[PDB]
Amino acid sequence: MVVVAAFEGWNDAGDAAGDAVAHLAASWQALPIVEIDDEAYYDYQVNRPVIRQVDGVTRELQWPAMRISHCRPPGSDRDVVLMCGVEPNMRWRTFCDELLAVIDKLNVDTVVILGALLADTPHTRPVPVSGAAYSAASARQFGLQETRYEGPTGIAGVFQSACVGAGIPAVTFWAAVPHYVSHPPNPKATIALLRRVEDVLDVEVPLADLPAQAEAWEREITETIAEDHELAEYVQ
Amino acid sequence: MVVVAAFEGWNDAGDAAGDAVAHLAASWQALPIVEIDDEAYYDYQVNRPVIRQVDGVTRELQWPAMRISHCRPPGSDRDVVLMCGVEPNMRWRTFCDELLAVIDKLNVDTVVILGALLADTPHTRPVPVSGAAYSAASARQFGLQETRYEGPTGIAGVFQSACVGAGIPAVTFWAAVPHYVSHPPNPKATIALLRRVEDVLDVEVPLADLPAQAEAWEREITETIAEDHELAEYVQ
Amino acid sequence: MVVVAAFEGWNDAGDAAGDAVAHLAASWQALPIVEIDDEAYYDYQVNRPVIRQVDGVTRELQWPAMRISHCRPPGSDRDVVLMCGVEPNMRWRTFCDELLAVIDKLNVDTVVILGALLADTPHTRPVPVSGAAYSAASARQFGLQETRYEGPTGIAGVFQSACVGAGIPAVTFWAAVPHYVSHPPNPKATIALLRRVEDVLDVEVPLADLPAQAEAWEREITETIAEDHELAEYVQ
Repeated sequence: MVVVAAFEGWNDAGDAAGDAVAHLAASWQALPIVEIDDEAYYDYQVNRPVIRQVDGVTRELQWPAMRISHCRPPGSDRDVVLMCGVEPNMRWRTFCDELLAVIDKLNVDTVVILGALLADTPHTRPVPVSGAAYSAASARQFGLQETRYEGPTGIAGVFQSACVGAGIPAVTFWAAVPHYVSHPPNPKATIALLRRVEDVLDVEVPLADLPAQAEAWEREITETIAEDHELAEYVQ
Repeated sequence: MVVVAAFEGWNDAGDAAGDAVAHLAASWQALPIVEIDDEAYYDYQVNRPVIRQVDGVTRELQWPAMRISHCRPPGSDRDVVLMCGVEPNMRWRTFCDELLAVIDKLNVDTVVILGALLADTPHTRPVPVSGAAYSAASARQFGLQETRYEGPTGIAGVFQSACVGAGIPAVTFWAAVPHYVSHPPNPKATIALLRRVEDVLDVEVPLADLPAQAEAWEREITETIAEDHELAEYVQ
Repeated sequence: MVVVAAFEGWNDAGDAAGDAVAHLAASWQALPIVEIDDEAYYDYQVNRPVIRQVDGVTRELQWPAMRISHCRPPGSDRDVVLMCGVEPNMRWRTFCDELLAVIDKLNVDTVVILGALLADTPHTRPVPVSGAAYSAASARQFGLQETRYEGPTGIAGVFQSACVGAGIPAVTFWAAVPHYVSHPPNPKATIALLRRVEDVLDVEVPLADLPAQAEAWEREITETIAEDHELAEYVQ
């Protein structure tokens, strides 16, 4: 099989990577199989659970977790295993070992981790993509890389590194979102990340209505443009 | 028996619920019995311990914990078990199971969880109270409810939900504190919460000098103004 | 043996204590022996690991931890055991028990914990030092003490207290750094802390180039006198 994973919060800005995986799961109608709920991994003041209360009674309680679901794009015999959920607060090493065990039983060939970061970049020009891979040969996609060559990492980079150590090829892509538009209905970068998924897994992914949403997005950010304009700086 | 519990920090604003339970324990002279100290539940950078040092030496070290004490209002037949302490950072599920075991041994009939939140509300008019209960028949006290009908919860709501699942009747009340006066000597809401305690447990609670403190409080907030009849805004 | 320990983050401001221990380890060429890596102690969103990536590939992954190394100052025949690393987020009690086991195997006589805090104090006058010790006689170095006589503590104070309880003499010193110059290249307080280390352990520490760096530091803060005022205020 093959994996596309994405982690919320720190490792995802504008919800680009989360939305990317969401879009795959919608398009190809993914089947839930495994959910990693363990309280060994989660600080619940940081990642609070979600309550749903109606007419004086709670009707639903939702705990932070890692959702793993399964997929088959219509033409292909690539199974695609999707992973999505919040970045745990603890026991990362064992969290990664767990995911690897899932990987092992499902006979996964390749892992692709999507993420997104805030950078100094125009919204009126393409999405910069950065990342890392399992070797210098695999960096065929990159000579250079992401905002931190040295510095703090998240679960994306760790897990990536846990795969490489485990001997599974693994690549992470990071989409650069303009810091001034941080609100998380961003489709532009989601597109960009999805295309990287095509590139690694070699199966076409239907973008559907995303371009329309991107073009509407980009126009209606240029909408708020009375004298507020560090753009020249950024554009070049 | 019967429980009144309250959790600090997120679930308590103005220290209204904490002060409510404090006031019960003072009034009825509660006897400490159980203290849940476990380091399985607490992130100590978030909830730091309190040191006491005198003349070059530490004389006391105080660890965050859950204090459980016992009570008997004088006229009353009924034991009141009080719970007070900071909201754990982790293993909520097992934390709640633990409390339930305490509940089981002590044969508790009913649980009442107090909390308080910051809202848009005048300080010159009554305290809005919201919450949830074990059945819609029991929401007699409420048609409509708390700031998040859907959204992130705290230990109050979880524990509440753990009681309901365990088959113990449980109700939570949330007092609405004006965000502009957040400093935590608030008596007004404490009163309000206490009255909800009367309503559920049906034992009168002596308020003593709380009204005096409330009226002094309310007058001395109406004292501090220029430019800022924002309160006229919340006339409505 | 004898210990000099220092903890990062909360307990070290200006990187005074960290730099102090660093300077000892450089000067006396300390030998790494033990590294406490355990994921029982660390919340990894708070203390993130450090990635190093070069030309599309990660080349290094560095996990937060407690480094313990060994030392023998040249004249002396006492071993100095150095400890340095970030303040854990959890299981402090067991973290301290662990360190104590190290202490036990190494037959440690005395522990000295260095720290630093932001205070209202001039940069043009000496470094105020505060702290606590194992007894009132031991406070010969202090009648009086730390910013928090009562209030929240860190791992420094806890560990200190764990040593005292274990029967090992232990002293903590806290250097007062001017809040307005917080940037962590401060040598002034590092000197001060180092001198306290001399005082307890009675072995001279070569300061090397530190004074030069301190006087340069102090002159080039007095250099930026465009805004700053209220000199007199702190000056007494």
